[PDB]
Amino acid sequence: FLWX
Amino acid sequence: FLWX
Amino acid sequence: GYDRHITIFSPEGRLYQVEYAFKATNQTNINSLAVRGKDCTVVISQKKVPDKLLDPTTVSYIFCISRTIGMVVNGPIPDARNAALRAKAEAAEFRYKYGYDMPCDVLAKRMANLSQIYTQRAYMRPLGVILTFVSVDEELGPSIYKTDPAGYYVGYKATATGPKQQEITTNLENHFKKSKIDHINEESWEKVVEFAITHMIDALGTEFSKNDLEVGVATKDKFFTLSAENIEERLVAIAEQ
Amino acid sequence: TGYDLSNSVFSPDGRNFQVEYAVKAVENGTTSIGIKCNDGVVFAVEKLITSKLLVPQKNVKIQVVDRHIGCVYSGLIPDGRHLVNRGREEAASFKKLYKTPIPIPAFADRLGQYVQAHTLYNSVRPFGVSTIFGGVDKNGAHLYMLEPSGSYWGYKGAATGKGRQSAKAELEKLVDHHPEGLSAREAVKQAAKIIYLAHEDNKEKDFELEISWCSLSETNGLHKFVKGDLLQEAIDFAQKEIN
Amino acid sequence: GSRRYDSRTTIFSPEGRLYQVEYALESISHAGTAIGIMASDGIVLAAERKVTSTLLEQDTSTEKLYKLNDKIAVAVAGLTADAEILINTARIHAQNYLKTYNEDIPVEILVRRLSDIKQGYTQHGGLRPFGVSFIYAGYDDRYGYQLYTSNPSGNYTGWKAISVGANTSAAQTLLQMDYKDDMKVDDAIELALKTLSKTTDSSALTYDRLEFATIRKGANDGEVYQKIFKPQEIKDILVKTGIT
Amino acid sequence: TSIMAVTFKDGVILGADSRTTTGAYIANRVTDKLTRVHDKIWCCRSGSAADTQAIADIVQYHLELYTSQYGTPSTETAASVFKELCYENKDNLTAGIIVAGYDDKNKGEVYTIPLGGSVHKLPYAIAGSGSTFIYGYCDKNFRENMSKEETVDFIKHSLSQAIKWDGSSGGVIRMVVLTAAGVERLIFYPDEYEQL
Amino acid sequence: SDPSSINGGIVVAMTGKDCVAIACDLRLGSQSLGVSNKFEKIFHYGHVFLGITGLATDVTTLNEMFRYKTNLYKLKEERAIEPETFTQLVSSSLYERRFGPYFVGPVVAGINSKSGKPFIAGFDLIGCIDEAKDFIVSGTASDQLFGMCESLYEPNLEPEDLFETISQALLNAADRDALSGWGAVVYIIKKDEVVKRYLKMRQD
Amino acid sequence: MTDRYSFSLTTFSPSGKLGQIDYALTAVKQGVTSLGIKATNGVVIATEKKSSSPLAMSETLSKVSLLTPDIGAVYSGMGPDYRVLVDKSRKVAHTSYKRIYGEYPPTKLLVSEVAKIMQEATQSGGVRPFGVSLLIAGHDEFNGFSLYQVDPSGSYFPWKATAIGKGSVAAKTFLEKRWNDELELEDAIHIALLTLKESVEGEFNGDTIELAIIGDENPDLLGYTGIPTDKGPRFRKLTSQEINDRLEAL
Amino acid sequence: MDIILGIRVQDSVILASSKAVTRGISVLKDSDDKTRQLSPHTLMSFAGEAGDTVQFAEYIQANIQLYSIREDYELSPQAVSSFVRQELAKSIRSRRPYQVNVLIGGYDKKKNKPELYQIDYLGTKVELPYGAHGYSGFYTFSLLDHHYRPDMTTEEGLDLLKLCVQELEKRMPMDFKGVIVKIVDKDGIRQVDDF
Amino acid sequence: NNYDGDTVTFSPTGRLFQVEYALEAIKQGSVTVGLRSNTHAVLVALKRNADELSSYQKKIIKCDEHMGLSLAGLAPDARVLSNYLRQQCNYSSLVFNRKLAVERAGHLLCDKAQKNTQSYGGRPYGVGLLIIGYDKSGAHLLEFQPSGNVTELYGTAIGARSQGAKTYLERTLDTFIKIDGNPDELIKAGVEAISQSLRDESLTVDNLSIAIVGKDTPFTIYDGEAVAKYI
Amino acid sequence: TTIVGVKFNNGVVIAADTRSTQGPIVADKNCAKLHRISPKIWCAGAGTAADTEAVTQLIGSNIELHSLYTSREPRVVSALQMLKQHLFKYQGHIGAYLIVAGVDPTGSHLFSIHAHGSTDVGYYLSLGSGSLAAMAVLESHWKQDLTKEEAIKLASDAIQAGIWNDLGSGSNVDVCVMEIGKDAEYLRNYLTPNVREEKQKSYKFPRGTTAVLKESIVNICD
Ligand SMILES: [Cl-]
Ligand SMILES: [Mg+2]
Ligand SMILES: [Mg+2]
Ligand SMILES: [Mg+2]
Ligand SMILES: [Mg+2]
Repeated sequence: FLWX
Repeated sequence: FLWX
Repeated sequence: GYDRHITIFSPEGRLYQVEYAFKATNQTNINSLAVRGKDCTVVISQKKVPDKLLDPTTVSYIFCISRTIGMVVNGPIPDARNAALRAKAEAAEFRYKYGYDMPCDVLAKRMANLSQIYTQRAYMRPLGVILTFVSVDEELGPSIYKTDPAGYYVGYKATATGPKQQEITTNLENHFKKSKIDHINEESWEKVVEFAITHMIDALGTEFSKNDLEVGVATKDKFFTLSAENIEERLVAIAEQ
Repeated sequence: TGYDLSNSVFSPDGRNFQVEYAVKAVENGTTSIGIKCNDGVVFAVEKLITSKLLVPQKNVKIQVVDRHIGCVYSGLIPDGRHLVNRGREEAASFKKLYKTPIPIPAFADRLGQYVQAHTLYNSVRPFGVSTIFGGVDKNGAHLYMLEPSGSYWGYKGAATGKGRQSAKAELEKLVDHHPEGLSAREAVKQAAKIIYLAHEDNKEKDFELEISWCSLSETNGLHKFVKGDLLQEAIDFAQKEIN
Repeated sequence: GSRRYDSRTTIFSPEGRLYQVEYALESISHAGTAIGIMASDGIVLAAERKVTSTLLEQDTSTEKLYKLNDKIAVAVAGLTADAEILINTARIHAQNYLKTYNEDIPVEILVRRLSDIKQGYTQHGGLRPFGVSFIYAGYDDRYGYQLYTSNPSGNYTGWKAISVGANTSAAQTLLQMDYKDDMKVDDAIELALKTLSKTTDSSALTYDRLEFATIRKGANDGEVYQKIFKPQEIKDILVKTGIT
Repeated sequence: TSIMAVTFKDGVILGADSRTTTGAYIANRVTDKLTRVHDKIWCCRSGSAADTQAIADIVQYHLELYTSQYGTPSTETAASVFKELCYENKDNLTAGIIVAGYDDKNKGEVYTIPLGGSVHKLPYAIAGSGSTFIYGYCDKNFRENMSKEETVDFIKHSLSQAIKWDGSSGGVIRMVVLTAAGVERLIFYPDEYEQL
Repeated sequence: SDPSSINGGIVVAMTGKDCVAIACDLRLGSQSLGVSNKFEKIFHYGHVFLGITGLATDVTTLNEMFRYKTNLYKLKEERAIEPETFTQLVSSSLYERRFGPYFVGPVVAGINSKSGKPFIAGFDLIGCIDEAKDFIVSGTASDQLFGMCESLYEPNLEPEDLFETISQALLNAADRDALSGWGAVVYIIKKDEVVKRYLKMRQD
Repeated sequence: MTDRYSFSLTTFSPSGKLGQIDYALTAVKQGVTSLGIKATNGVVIATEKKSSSPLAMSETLSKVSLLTPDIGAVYSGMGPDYRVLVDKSRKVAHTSYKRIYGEYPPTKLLVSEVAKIMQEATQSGGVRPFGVSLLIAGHDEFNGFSLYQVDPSGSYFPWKATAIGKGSVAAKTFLEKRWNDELELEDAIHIALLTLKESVEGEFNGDTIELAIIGDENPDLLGYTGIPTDKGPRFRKLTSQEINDRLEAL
Repeated sequence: MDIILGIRVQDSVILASSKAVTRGISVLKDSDDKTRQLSPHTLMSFAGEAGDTVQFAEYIQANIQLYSIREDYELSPQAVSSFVRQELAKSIRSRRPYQVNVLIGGYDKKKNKPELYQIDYLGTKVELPYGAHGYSGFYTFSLLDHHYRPDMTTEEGLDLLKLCVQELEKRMPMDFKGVIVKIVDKDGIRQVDDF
Repeated sequence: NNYDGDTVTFSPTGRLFQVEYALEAIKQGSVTVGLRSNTHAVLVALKRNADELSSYQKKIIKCDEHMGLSLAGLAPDARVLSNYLRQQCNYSSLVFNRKLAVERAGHLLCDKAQKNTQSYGGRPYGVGLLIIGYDKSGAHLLEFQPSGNVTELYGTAIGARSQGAKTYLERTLDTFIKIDGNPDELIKAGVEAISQSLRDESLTVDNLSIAIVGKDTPFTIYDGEAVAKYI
Repeated sequence: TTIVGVKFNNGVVIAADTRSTQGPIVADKNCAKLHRISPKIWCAGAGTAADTEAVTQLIGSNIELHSLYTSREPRVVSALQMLKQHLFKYQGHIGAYLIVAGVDPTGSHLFSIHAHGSTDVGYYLSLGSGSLAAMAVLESHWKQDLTKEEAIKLASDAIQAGIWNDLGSGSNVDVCVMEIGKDAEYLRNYLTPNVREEKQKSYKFPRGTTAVLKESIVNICD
């Protein structure tokens, strides 16, 4: 799960 | 299950 | 004889509704022509505006399908616009799903497969149109691929469509016998357009004003149509030679 | 033969006889015209007064789509209403997604593709109407005429119905005599005259004139009906020209 | 609309016959003859291939005789393509029954369900019936050896010996003449070939134009074996009986 | 994430950091968070990378199909398509998008679409976790009708502070300039912006 | 309420010189309660052997399912399915139920009739293939079996020696698990003969 | 609207003929000649490339199509019908086999799946039969090399050698004289070119002839190395040059 | 519902089923028959969730009765058990599974052998010489392990069953109001009226 | 001839014969008259009986408190269309707390009738309707035809010998339009109108059916002894 | 699991470890985590082993059909787009974390895909439990304009970092090199630095050690  |  | 009303085989193994759809092709009485340069593909079509009340800018049988692909239609405008909208939808979806611009020959095959279904399924009539697709494919280079109501399609060195197609075809055949090559050996698209118009004038035996022609040009990474002034500039060049 | 008994069947000519038969229903209908002007379009229609019992000004034939498009049609009136209902759904879904009101060319193809769809199957009947429509968008004024086949083009002037040849002849003269352009208020008066001249081909019953217009200067780019003083001024202009 | 082009495949004649069933049976009557003969100790399935060509691959071919499960086989007469649709359905129906009851499907139950599918195409759906007649040869522990036939009508009946396809009239007279109840498999093999030999439209009956199969209890102790005869095995059985 | 779009005299400029984090681990330190939906309509992505990518991909598809039929879409039209996806799927999306585009009629325009799926047209917009730290700075320093060099400095100084205080933001400062001239990509490295 | 450890049981497969062995316990219980001492977990479809541990209703269901599928395979292909192919069929079938799976630990064993190569494979519950030269283990005493196999096993054992190794591997693993044991079965599989032996083990 | 044609367009006539199948076979008869010859160590399938126009590029139109790495197909009759059958044939080889067994289907079973599609067009509502006969050449480990014909009815037969379309009657008679059970693949290619010359009228060269083989594995055509079991496709389309080489020693 | 036992002997299968139907702190009935005859030589006892038990039993009974009429033939006990197991195996992955556990006692007329099948609500089938469901097993299995012999008569089987019921009445917490006993043999199904 | 098999087929002259045959069913139907002033709108219907033992087919249907129609042709089709109007009138009330405009009522009937004339399988409605109502723009009278054509009129008549009443109303137009705040006098003008369409038969007590709607009058139907006043 | 991708001047290289685990137990001591989407497009997978295998084979099958339909060699961006649209549809319920690499007419490409359907671009990437050990090595030694032999060394070194330092990774190093204008070379067990030492003892039992109750011949034939 990647965030920005 | 199997994990790699 | 209801074998002539729907797309089922006649005793002699023919589909009459496909054959009659082909005759609907020439109902507009317009001749198209496509040729390939080194860097470009040029398509030209006759533009006949008989009614004086018509807005001539809105009278067009050339369509911008994608940024790269252009399409000219020989047949009635309703079926032409039917085919154009579907081709645009198919080219947009292809890019979304597969992450690269739909090739000219792949779109042609897709539209041909759709045309084939109308010849096998009874409830759908064939479209009375011949679709000429043009682009500068990033793999195959300058490309001409043509579709008909039968669901047939093939690539072309050059091609012509309409009532006086045979005269234009033999005119182009004779040139490629002489030149001994698969294309117009020319640097600029401007001169490939001049070639296309010159050889249509010779075949049809008629002269053209700026409002008698409609020109589409495919280069790398864009296809665009020429305005009346773009064509007029081009006609002046031919005349002065 | 029997090629004309079913819709979407090609004759050996390459023709769809059922569409050509639908055109006969259009030719039978009352006269309707469209005039493109400087900064907009003007629509006018002939309303045959069958009886004294018809309430004047209360059988409106011209229909609005969104707020900026006008539609008028000749032939089977219900078929026209069905086409406008579709147009209103197309214009609503366009505005919903793209925010901007639907451009006239975009709108024209939405009707075009729909009418064309009714020539693809033997389970549906072609539309028994030629539809004259248009309005004002970001790119300026557009006038269109749509036929049972799904064929449509942009027009300087458009006419359909029983008095189409009379109206076309009168439209061609305006195009020749005003190359720089016709003003919105002028087009309204000319529209009145052309309906009165086209009424000669339908002169048994006397009629009721109905005019509408979209103009960037006069109606602020919105579709409005011509009523009251401006309507009576246009009727008087037309009455003077026939005499 | 589309009403104009509807054949109406599922209607009665004024006489009370189903046109499309009658015409499908007329179709099957031109197909290669298939014979089934049931003996006390096995069943024979014989079938004549439709006018063979000399360049047809004979050994890796299956036109007439198909296997439904280890205990049931069918002989086909009519459209091969139509038959293969019904065979794949039958094969699945057999495995569905085995999965549910942990027992091999009784022959009649499989035949009824396949016949019920054909019946459907004659009563509803507005489609053409399957141009196929079957001879079912099978064994189960209830009735033992069983021969059945089904036809496009979806009607099925049981037999001691039966023919389908071409020259059934002539074939059924010859079987009715020489059949008896205490017959052995080896005798039934001979009858089957002698019948085809006389009813054939060909000049002489040869190994390359025949498909042949037996369902015996000729395995080792109280178990059934299916034998789909190889080209060389048909050539041997044709010499042994003295037809060539 | 730290993203912003600023309108100026000649058009609009998009700015973003390059850091993508899962927990406290930097998964990608050279992320391109400025994405093309049309030739001169771009967007800034903050929130779920998966969600913002999926949305951006669909919009690019819609505007390509729009262009085929009705020619070049307005920046407002692009923002409307973004809003439609974000609003109608608000229950399954974590996406804060800034839409920025250059028309020739309308010039530079900036639309911000927060979590709700609401649309807000602004002279400039800031978004992402890093934005909280530069509300004060950006409000005090932003002027309308700035020059290109002024707007590049304003974005560089702003994102420099956002990056300094936000752990979630860092790496290089990417910028995309939208003017009549065309599309220009700019990059600025830590060794420059850190010591501003 | 852990589906994989309600009924209990184990399967182990090993490779030898031109032979394979597959073995399983016979226990079926309901947690603490032992119910059946005859519940075999090894089935065969032609010359391909399948052992299944886990929830017993799924062991039964999958056996009935693969019998169904191998029967249709044989009718259409006109030949018996091979171990490598069957392995792929098991994997396809299990992953078909990816978001509602069969609570099983299957183990394929057999000799390819064409190449004569010994083959064994294991699967997870979602259908991931675990191919191995040496041995595959499955069930409630998988840890124990892994420990026994990894120490006892050596390559290229003769059928009679391989029998002793797999038997001692299963027995000693089963005796350290509460939910496994209550009898055992060992299949010794050569190219064209298969011996099935019932082991004597402690009945607690 | 909607497909109101939910009834068969192919029905039995009083004579027992299925009209639309008979007429579909008539359309195949009109089609250009294609043939197939089975050798001991391979199969050859060949056809004339009837060019619609000399401006057309006959390389773009492929009459001989790869279905799987070890199976090829050629036709006589209506090309468009052939094209969509190849698309459906390639997909069904995946969905109904490879995605289940992790290997490509054997020739007979893929042929059976194609036959099923063509049979359905014979019985399903509101469709005409396919106006093509296919020749499908293929290899698989357990059956070896095989050649099949598939007719509009959905019927298929295995062949040692055969021809379909225009001059099939004469071509079949020619193949009967030349075919033996000891033919090597090179001998079968030689006979295929001799047979095809009889039916072809105009130009006879590598640019007007389309010819492919099902032969040895081609590691060079695989596209990768490192997996010993993967040895590459048995289907290979002969080049315009490779055909012209064999036309000199004709 | 609670106590259902089964004992397969030489020539018959014996099913004992508790008579109590309890809801809350009230024994509503003390004469309940927790069994249905599926066919003349096949009997199924059932125990589990209220409503589900009878609804499942009667549904199976209807399907076996339908098969018997259609084929004019009685399905083997093995065949019926396989059918019942598959229905429960389907049930467990349904929206609302049947929470019913069953014993199927039958006499196979073709084999001339009694057969007892124990099937839980998951669809776990086993053939047994003796079976039980719920807490009953925890007492009866060890008792039958000891006293059971495979060649016993029906009368010996009933005495072995009395020994089980006595042990359950002694050590079980709940009053199950005795059992209804039924014998399945070559002559079909009959009920022991005095137990 | 060859072009009257279904509604989806145009004739070579551009006619829909199935729609024209549906129109014919109205002419066979019993006469009904509609007329209005500025304050009130009136329906007068000649009801038809099978014989002297039978009841008289009810011609007038209420749609809302402020709207209702009379029918001529297939009564079951009138029931379908009247039921549709009741729902549209009811939808307008519940959702918008708004009485449905008599003009919109017409537009909705038009669009419903049209869909049956362009689709395969369906058939045109075999009934004509006269819709009266009082809304926010005063009194209204509509004439519905199953072609889809809806027309707003001061007065009209449909059914057998309707031309007699329609000619009378065309003459009387100037008189009856100004009968404002007088229900009884507007009905009398309607009863005198329908009398011009009578042959051999005269208006009796169980024969005549009158309905009225107006400014301070909900849509109410008069039958039996209530209409004896107007004979 | 430890998988890396490294870009070099004329192509891309991907490497992976060979350890499969259920909890703390090692199920497969030599497992192949390198998958073929197409001949010149290779995939390395971490996360749910079944999910990475299934998603790889599905897109691989669809890419082959697409390649045949378009008469064109497949592109990495096509495999990437089809994967990320499929993974996004299932909202992360398919636990496939992939490094996609390959060569096509467009050039050489290296991407990573996460289970939720996010994609990344890079010259060097690492995924799996040993990614942090691998990425440490990549960040230390990676430079622009790597040669083939340098990229293989860097990639295998990054995997080794995982093998030794990460408990989830171990055994051997599989490598696949995709170079432009050349066939992709799959180097199965490129390094085997974890060979089991000779056992102290043979546990081969005396024949008859196991007690047997019954023997019987099984019938495998018809
Ligand atoms: Cl397609
Ligand atoms: Mg058709
Ligand atoms: Mg930071
Ligand atoms: Mg133990
Ligand atoms: Mg114990």
